[PDB]
Amino acid sequence: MEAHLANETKHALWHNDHTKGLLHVVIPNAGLIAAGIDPALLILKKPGQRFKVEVQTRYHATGQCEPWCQVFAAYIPDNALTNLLIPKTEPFVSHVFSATHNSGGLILSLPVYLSPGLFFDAFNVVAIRINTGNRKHRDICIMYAELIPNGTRYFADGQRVLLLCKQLIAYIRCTPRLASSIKIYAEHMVAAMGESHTSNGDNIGPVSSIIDLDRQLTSGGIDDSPAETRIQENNRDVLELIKRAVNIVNSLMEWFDICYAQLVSGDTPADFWKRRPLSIVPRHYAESPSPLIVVSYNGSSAWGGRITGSPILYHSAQAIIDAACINARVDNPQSLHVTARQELVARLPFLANVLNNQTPLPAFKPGAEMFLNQVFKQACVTSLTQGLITELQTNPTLQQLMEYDIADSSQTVIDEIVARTPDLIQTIVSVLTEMSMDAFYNSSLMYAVLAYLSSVYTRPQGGGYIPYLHASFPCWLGNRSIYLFDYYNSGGEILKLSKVPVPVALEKVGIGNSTQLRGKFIRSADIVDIGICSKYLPGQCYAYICLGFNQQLQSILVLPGGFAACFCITDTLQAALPASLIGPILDRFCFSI
Amino acid sequence: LMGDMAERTTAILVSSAPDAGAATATTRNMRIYDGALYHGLIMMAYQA
Repeated sequence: MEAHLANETKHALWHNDHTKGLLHVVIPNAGLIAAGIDPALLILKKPGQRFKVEVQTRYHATGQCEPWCQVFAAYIPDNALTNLLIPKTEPFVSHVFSATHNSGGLILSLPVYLSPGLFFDAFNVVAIRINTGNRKHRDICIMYAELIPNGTRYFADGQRVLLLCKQLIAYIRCTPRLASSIKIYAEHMVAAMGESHTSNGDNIGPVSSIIDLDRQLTSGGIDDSPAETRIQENNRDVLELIKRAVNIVNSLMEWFDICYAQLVSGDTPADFWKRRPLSIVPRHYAESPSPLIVVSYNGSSAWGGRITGSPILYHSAQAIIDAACINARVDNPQSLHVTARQELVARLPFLANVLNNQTPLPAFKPGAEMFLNQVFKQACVTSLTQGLITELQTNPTLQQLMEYDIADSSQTVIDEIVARTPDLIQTIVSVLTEMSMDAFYNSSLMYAVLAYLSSVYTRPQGGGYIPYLHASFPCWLGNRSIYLFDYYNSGGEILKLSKVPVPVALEKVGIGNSTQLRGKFIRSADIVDIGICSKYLPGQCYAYICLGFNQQLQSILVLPGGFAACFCITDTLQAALPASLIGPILDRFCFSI
Repeated sequence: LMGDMAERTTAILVSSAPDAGAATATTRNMRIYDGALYHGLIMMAYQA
């Protein structure tokens, strides 16, 4: 609550560009149980990772994208509700109030669009980037309908403050200290709230005051709308006239604030807004039982605030569409009349880019990146296996050619692997329909392939392709420095063995004639979690198979046994996959300064 | 009794997780492979 408040000055200083309105959104941490990660490494533990969260938009057949947003936040464990609701009293912490097992919380920035032409629909999905493991990141994807539900909770917040104030008054009165002036002024203030409410009723009435969320997050969604206010005022006028007819024919916290400042002697950001009514905008879902509570400032003319009059309602954008749809009893606007299309274009300027049928795309699928990358990886792996099998079929010479450091007593089994090349390639071909597809869908190979295509088609309008931070650092100018080796066993069955590839140095000795390969190593003084598989000798029950790739999509076989094939698949990908399949890729993965 | 009868027994495999008393990140990675049969029939004797 402190970092966000400190960062709010950037949004406060903004005067122009009203299309990005920052607001406070609280995301419950109930879904973190299924994350399967360590919560200790998510707030403050071993600094250096520099975890960041980015927010980006996703358009549909229009082009362009938002240039991300540099925001960050931190979690808070151990009953965050207790320390965010009750004012901070760490020097004099005691048994104050009563609550059940609470949870944590987080604050996320989500820009909103405010303008005379407000409009509202559900066609945009907000993408959230998390700097964690790409394997089962456990992310969420929602449309714009949940972002703006057009509702607020203004009446339910009144009773919440009453329980807290009664509890604090009881706590103050329970200790016999200070002087009788505080007691007498508290009694006078209590009596001033009602004549028969206290003298003939009760002063405090603890009865069953238990801090719980039962009637706060259930009802009160649409209660202060202008139509509801008109109905309420009409009902109150009717009641007033009925009372008048029946009669005609029968047959103020200044002292409290001063005392609180004197006693607590400490302020928290969650106390200044308690004097004014708040707004709650929950948006729950069946995925996890946790409402998405949203708090909006009351002292500013932001979304949901009520300080000068009617707030933003996001209206005048649905009745016209409904009338157009019901005019011809056809839901699809594409098969409507010319007059309806003209009216829709005139009323909605942003809808004119869909009728002209520009930037064609199959249907409207914002979440196409997953299977698009899956198809690209499958095509690349099939091209690679076709190239390797063709080079193996057209491989000249036989057995070993160069020296190779092989022990005399261990060379009797080295040739066995080489003699089983048809079996190995058959197993590789057959494993494409047996191995799981969730193990190679977020590896470094797809990222390197995507970064390789960044050189071609550098935006329709241009761009220097200069990222700020947290980008493809290993793939900046060339892939010949960092290699990716995958270790697989031999025989009639091939399965994944390693977890993360480790680069292996390689050099050529001979500068002509029969080239020789001799791997080397580079001493690193920045990490110690390095496997010993790369440093293993070629002997000791043979070795693995390595197939490196450069920045030009050139693969060099490093299979032991004097066999080495060099094939390029840079032109096979373009032939099989045209340039019309990189639409969303260019729309999303692009940035300029 | 013969009017109402069951069909067969089903087997469900479950897992286990260690206690959350340790804050080490390695405690959330390991997982001991163990379980028990669902509605199984085990006899405490044998027939010669």
